[PDB]
Amino acid sequence: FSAFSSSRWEYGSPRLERYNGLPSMEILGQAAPGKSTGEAMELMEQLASK
Amino acid sequence: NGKAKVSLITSDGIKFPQDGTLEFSDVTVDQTTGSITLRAIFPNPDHTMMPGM
Repeated sequence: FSAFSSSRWEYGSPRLERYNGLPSMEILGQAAPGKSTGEAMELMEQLASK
Repeated sequence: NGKAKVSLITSDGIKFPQDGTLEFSDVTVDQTTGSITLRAIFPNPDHTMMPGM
């Protein structure tokens, strides 16, 4: 190989996803306690909008 | 500082009873091996090594 082979380091993901047929990065978090669900999700979506 | 001391580990997974002398390196790039070759003359009076391995 080494004559017709040449090799290197670089990155790839160890694991990969898609969701409903698109690349998805799943993310898990929770409401800051004393915060009720949607409030977290609102700020999520909000944080997503930008 | 000198040329050249080659070692060996034979198919047994063991190094040949002793090392051997690297004679030279012929710099010609072998076309279909695309590979330099090293010819190292080795003492083989023990009648152990065989032409080709």
